[PDB]
Amino acid sequence: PRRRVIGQRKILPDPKFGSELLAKFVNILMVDGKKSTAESIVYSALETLAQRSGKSELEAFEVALENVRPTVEVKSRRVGGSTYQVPVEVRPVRRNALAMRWIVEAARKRGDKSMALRLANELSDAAENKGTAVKKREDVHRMAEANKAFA
Amino acid sequence: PVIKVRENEPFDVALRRFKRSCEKAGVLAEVRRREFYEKPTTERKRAKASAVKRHA
Amino acid sequence: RKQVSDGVAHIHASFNNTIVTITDRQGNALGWATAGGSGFRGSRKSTPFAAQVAAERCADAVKEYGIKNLEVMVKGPGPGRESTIRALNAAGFRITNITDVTPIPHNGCRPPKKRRV
Amino acid sequence: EIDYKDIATLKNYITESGKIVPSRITGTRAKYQRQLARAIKRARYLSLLPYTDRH
RNA sequence: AAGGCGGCCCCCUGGACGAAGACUGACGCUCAGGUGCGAAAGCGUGGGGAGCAAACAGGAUUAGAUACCCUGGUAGUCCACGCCGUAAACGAUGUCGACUUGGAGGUUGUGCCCUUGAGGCGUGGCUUCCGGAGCUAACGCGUUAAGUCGACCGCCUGGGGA
Repeated sequence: PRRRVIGQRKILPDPKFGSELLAKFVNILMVDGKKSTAESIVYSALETLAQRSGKSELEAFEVALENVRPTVEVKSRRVGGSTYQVPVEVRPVRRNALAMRWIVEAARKRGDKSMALRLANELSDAAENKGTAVKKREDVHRMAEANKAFA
Repeated sequence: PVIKVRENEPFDVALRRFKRSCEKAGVLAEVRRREFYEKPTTERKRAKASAVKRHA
Repeated sequence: RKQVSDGVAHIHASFNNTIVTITDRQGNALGWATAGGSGFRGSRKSTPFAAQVAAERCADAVKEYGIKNLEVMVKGPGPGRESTIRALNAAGFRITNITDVTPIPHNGCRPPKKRRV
Repeated sequence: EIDYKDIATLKNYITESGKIVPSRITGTRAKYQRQLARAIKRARYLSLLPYTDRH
């Protein structure tokens, strides 16, 4: 968008819980336009990640997101002929997007049997402040603290 | 550019006053001017160009 | 390590680095910290953030002396001229005076030649 | 009639750091500006005026 | 006069300008050859040497880097006395004189007026920018002419070789 100011498309709420967060999570987990295949995975993972804790589902999902949500990230910049990395503050919508994308890529990089099990384990790890999604968030925060001088 | 922080003034206004005084004194411009040698022909040409562009 | 309560913060704000030295009223140095010695090399060293954390670490090198009121003597054109002053005020210090003591020759020695970069 | 001994008058044409103010700021004639510069330099020599704010 | 000349003080010293007069009475202008002055670099002798910095050394960059950049660094830069006599030594515009609409400034004298004022109005010297006629191939110059003339001098005759 050189000049384009752009609005926002209408995302439908989740059929089971009525959450836009879960709808976007299903959208991020979906491949090849297979929304019904992704919804079953997300629902099985949320169910399995419900009995473990005890705070229903949506609450457990938000607890897992709270540990993967990055507050500050670095933006590459080419000014002084070299790699400038200015730490910029992340917006809440981009915060949720990054958290969900990291959780999905971390669950797909697992050795469990089904994607539902991988998701359940990744979300349980995130709620316990461990895993590879929390690892990536700490990596990003580390890279931001290193370049804090370039704010 | 000596700044004595007088009573009943916060630190921030004293710092801004110090900056204003050091810029009105022109110390930074001078120490940036004196760090490299400028030939007499170069400074004369620069002064002439500045006097010419100060005509608008 | 006795109590002074009257210091001077000598800030040497060069283009490539920033050196903060806290001395007593007479001029005997009590502690010092630099931007290059605080974990910054190359491009990060000549930044106001490096000067700020250097002023933070230098204020910790004098906590055993119990300084309450200290003066500020800024010298140099480099960055960190005001960043170090802010980092010193934020460290629980009563800034009494701020003074610019940058050396100005009255057309004295000949400076080096211009860089043809 | 500018006298290097008239420090009360000379202090009006020097900044807080002791430097001579330009004639564009005070709007004084070029001739009397030259006389003022000479008088200020002489008064600096006689230690009646400071060379700089340091010493 | 040009090259150039920049803290302050003293000693010696040249030129320019202005006011009102007095004086000499063409004593003037230009000038081949001639003579003198002539930035910087350079040379000789004797000093001095902080900073800067040809050469030089090392570190980088690079395909190479005998360079730009970085760390040092000798001559030199400084002083006295001689030599050198060259520069884009330029206004790329020889000197002297006369005449030709203007505007805004700068700098330095001088005169007039309840001096109202740091005022206004005249009158000289030098100086910056714009611009009219005119001139120019054009750019532009334009009362400080590259306009209209006069005196004398220097110089040019296709590009290289040179």
